[PDB]
Order: sequence, then structure tokens, then C-alpha cells
Amino acid sequence: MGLEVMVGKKKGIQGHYNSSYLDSTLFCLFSFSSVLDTVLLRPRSKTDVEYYKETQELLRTEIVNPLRIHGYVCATKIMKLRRILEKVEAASGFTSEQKDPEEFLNILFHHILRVDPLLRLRSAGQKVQDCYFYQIFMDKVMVPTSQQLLEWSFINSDLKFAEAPSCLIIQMPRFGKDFKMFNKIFPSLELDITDLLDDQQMELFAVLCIETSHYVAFVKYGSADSAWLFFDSMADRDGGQNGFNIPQVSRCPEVGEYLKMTPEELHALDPKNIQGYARRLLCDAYMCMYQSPTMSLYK
Amino acid sequence: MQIFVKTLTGKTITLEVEPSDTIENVKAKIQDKEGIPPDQQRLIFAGKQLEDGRTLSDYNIQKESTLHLVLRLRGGMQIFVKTLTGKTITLEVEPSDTIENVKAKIQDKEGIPPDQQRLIFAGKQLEDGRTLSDYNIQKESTLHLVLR
Repeated sequence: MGLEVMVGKKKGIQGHYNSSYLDSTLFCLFSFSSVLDTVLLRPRSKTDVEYYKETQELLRTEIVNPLRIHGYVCATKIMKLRRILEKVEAASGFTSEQKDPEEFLNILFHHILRVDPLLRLRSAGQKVQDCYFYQIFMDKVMVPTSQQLLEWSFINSDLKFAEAPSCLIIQMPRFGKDFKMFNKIFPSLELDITDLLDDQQMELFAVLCIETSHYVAFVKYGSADSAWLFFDSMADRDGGQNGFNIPQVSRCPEVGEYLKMTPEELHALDPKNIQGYARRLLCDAYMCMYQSPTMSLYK
Repeated sequence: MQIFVKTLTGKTITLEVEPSDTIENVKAKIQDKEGIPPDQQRLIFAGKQLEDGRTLSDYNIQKESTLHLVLRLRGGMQIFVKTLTGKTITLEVEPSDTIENVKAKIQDKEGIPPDQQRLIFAGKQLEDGRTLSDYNIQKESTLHLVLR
């Protein structure tokens, strides 16, 4: 096991038939982070629902372990997951259609595994609502940090964290395929949630991106500024009908360099002058994912 | 009673509704009002995504309440356009994209003008006014690009 097993052509989760929403979110969530590892480990309890075990076993044993030891997962295994998904929610295109990661997270975490809600929020002084991720919503600076968006979205609905989340997935402010509130967003490397708690820090570990119809992923695999990878479950294709896709994972240290710059410096930079894969991280963010700090060394 | 539904795009949409109506119901009104299909709609109140089977009552939504609307952002694939030398370029598209605007995406990515682009699929040359869906391209697929 090692970084270099993860990197290359024919690495990551092989996409197949509109699967990129699923491939990329699983890659974000499990390629390097362990924030949700327990979800793959909690024993079946009597309150668990029908496919609990088959699903857990599939994720751990045929998806995540191979991803982590071999650097690669065949589309057949994802397709097995998608069928289970479709059996839990029929006629919702889980085996063939473009979907939202939100849809995927909710069926998987809420219905099948029965993950305790990741976020507990109180529209302040009211009582708590449960969710798995947070939607930035607010009224239209040109390049905001995700720190600002979270603060602004919280103030806009008078919200607070009921308790400190371990895994905070934040959805960027977009309205369909055709509208982005912001042309570029600065994904804060660290989030300070102190002034948003009822009663401190979190570290960026992934960004799930999409320009209009294909999801890809950026992942932070170490504390170093340059320790970023990019994953496309459909980087290349072989064949025609019975053709198959070739996923790719690539080092993208430039991301680290652009995130040493300020929002206003990035704002002045034309997206066509942004190098490597960094353009997509800065312009196409869909979800930013934060965890209880494990990679960092406090100083 | 009246409620307000604010889009992320800045438009506020006002709706006549009753305290016990379902989230399904509200969505249908929004469709009729703005043409957004209900399966794309995500309604939020107080940071809480509102579930289809429950009522306004159930989320304590009342007189003059404002809701947030955001749209699902579906995705999954990328088509491939290959040259004969074996070089590949990828594009994000919908089934409903015209061949014209697929070429326009190629003009935007690489330099090439659409007048000089011959796009081929299943041995057939692709005509500008048709869509990808006309040619049964419904997921990641391979087109050939030949130059004129």
C-alpha cells in the first residue's frame, strides 16, 4: 500500500453508463479519507433494513478495499451497487440515468446503511433538523471562499450547528446545469466553525466537481499543499458498443499553488490561464467535503 | 395562505397554498408557474430539505414563510470525440444537445470552426440540426472527428 498504487491510467473507479455521480462521490469519500470508514464496519442490528449486509459487504470488500490496495475498481462492482440501489428505489434510474450525488448519498446513507445524520442544525433556538450535507443558499464579492459561503448561508437562515460535525459536505450555490452563483469559488483548506456552533476546525479532504454533465473529483491525500489528486472515472475509452471506460487518477499539485493565492488574485485570472486541472476545481465545484482534522499537524 | 419560494437565481415566486398541502403539491405549483419538473426541484426550509410525503404543517411552515428552491444537478458522463491518429477529446453534453452546439463546444475547446468539422457516428455523418439523442447517443459514446 502506497500513494503510487493509486495514481495512473486505469486507476480509480471505472465508470460505466452515467455512473460518474456515484464513482466520484465514492472516490471522494473513501480513496484517502477514513471519515466514514465506520459505516463500512458497523454490524447489522435488528433495526437494519433488508440489503444492509449485502450492501455493506459489497462496499467494503469489493469496492473500498480493492480501491485502497489495488488502486482500481471495475464497473461491474459499481453496477452491483446500483442494482441494490434500484431495488430500494424502483423506477428512479439508478442503473442507467444521470443522477445527483445527493440522491445517491440519501438512498445509501439514509435508507440502506442507516447512518446517523452527519449534520445537526438548529434554526437558532428552534429544534434540530438532521441531514447528510448542507446547501449553501444566499443572495448575491466575486470569488467567495467556502468559509464565507457557509457563514453567509447560516446567517441567511439563522442557523447553528447543534454539535460539531465529523463530516461536513457542503453543496455549492448553483441552480441547475446552466447557473452558477459564482464563476469561481475558493475552497477553504480549513473551515473554522467556532462562531457557527451553539456550544473549532475542519479540513478540506475533497471537492466533487461538474461543469454540466460529468462528475469528477479532487482529493487531498496529505497535509502538504501540493498533495492533491484528480480522478475521472471516464478519462478514456476503449472500443465502441462493448467498449469500456478507463478511469484515471493524476497528481495535480498546481491546485496547491493556486490555493496559496487570494480570491482577488484568482478573480483577476482568466480561467483559460489557470493550469492543469485547477480550472475545474476553482470553477466547477459542486460539493466541498470537510473532516475532523487528521492529516494536519497543529502548530 | 401565501408562501414565498426563492430561487438561488434571485427570483422570488409567490404561491397560494394551504397549511396541510404536501411537498409534492407545492412542487407541482412551481412547475406550472416556472416549468421546472418536480423531480429536479429541491425545496428547503430552515436548512432542511423537505421530503415529498410530508406536509407544510409537518415542517411548521406558515403564513408568509419563505422557501428555498435549488435544482438537482444530474450528471454521469462525458462523450469522446476521436481523431484517426488516436487522439481523444472529451466533451460534456446532454442527449438533447444539437450537433451544431457539440461542434460549438469543439470550437470552444480546441480551436476548430464548425464549418470545418465533420462529425461521424456509427459510420454516419452527423447533421447540425439533429440532436445526439436522434442518433441514439444516450451515455458516454465515441464520435469520430474528420477535418475539412
